[PDB]
Amino acid sequence: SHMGMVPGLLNLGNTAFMNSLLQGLAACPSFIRWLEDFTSERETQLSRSLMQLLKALSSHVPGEDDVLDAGGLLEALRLYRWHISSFEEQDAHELFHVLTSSLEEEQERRTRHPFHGRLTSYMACKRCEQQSPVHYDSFDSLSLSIPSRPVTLDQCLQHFISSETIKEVECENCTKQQAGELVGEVLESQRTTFVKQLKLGKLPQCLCIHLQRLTWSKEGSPIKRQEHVQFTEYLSLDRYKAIANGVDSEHCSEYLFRLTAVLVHHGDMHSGHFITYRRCPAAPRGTSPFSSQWLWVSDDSVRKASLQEVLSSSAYLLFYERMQRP
Amino acid sequence: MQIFVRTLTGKTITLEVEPSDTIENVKAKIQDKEGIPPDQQRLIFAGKQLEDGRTLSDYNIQKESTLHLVLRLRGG
Amino acid sequence: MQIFVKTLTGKTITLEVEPSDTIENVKAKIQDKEGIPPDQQRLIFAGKQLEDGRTLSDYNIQKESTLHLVLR
Ligand SMILES: [Zn+2]
Repeated sequence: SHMGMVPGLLNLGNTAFMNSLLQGLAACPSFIRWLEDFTSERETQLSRSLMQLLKALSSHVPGEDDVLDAGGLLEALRLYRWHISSFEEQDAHELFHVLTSSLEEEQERRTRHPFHGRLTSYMACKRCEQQSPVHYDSFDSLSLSIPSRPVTLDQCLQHFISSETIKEVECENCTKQQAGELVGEVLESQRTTFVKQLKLGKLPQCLCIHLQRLTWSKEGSPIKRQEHVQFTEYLSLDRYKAIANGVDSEHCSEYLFRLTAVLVHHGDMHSGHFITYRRCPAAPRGTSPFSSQWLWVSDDSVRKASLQEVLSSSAYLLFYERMQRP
Repeated sequence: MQIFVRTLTGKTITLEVEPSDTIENVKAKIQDKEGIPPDQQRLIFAGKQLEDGRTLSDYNIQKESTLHLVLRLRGG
Repeated sequence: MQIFVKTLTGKTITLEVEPSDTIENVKAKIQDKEGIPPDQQRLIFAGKQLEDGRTLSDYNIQKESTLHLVLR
């Protein structure tokens, strides 16, 4: 039995990347609610099978099955959306983007899914101080590079939104304020120094933070960052706050998030395992909309875990729910 | 036309492209600047991961668009 | 220390081990937890078949390393 807990998931052939992600998504009740609304035949197998699994993985009352078979979802993926081989290891983050995009594609075939946010992208030429049109880009996750004394999530966020200077950037303005040269006459296209900066625009109800543990060495080889990145149960994003997705559009603690799951990669740059720390399903009569109890889940194996253990882990994907506005 | 790629250190580089360029082409240009083999690159634009065989034009990727470069960390 | 053993038949096992533990010891622990006889067990790490007389440290098997169990 799994009395105070949740079902595990069969590993269907190196599919820890799917099981860990499912356990994480199951701890995001807003995403589940969205999918429920959404799911209310091959073309919709992905969303239906995902819905069935998340529902079975988010039930306060224990279900009939200790371990679930995610075969309908894997099948829908491999056959219809993401043509991966049967026994190859994959990146849970890459699966995450496959799912959000596939679900949005089922949708446009209506509110956006709750992981969806927007970044603001500002840039200006240092030579003429002309500001470029603002880009408002969708995001489904924030992929943070880890800076190089311990590293904190806040330092990663800060690095993400910090301004930078970029050289040899085309500026049409400075190109036209340029005198031509008598050679015929040639007008050299002016490339200048720009300041650029990303800021958090619209914040999602469900937040997926992706810590980039896989990078590239100076010697030209992949390397995995193993070091702890210090993160907290509660994350305030107030600090980190036209063209939209490429299309010209129109434009005319408050942001407090509570951690609900931590997906962890165990292994090196080439392979390994994924496990998930997650909250227990919400109870009907809790004093909070969330359970204070945590679980550790490795495919079929489920156990209780302490928040200490959670916070001390090597986070790869972090999942949060936005807490109701003040 | 010029677009931006946010690299693995969070530093943003420029790329010189055509709307007709394929994602494979773009990945080749990124390899030219960063030394990362195209088959190890994942490119994301406006939260969508770009796929080989499509063009920038297919994705409405315009001048000064920002692509995000991430690698693929496997676990099974 | 903890390591993982992925099987091909849908269970992923957790093991409590020491770097000094031999492969024979690990197979013994797998037998104790899953009832699988050591003579049926084949362990794989980084595409390498582990041999009984050796230890985990010999193969550079670290905390939370993943082994694959395949049966003959
Ligand atoms: Zn200028």
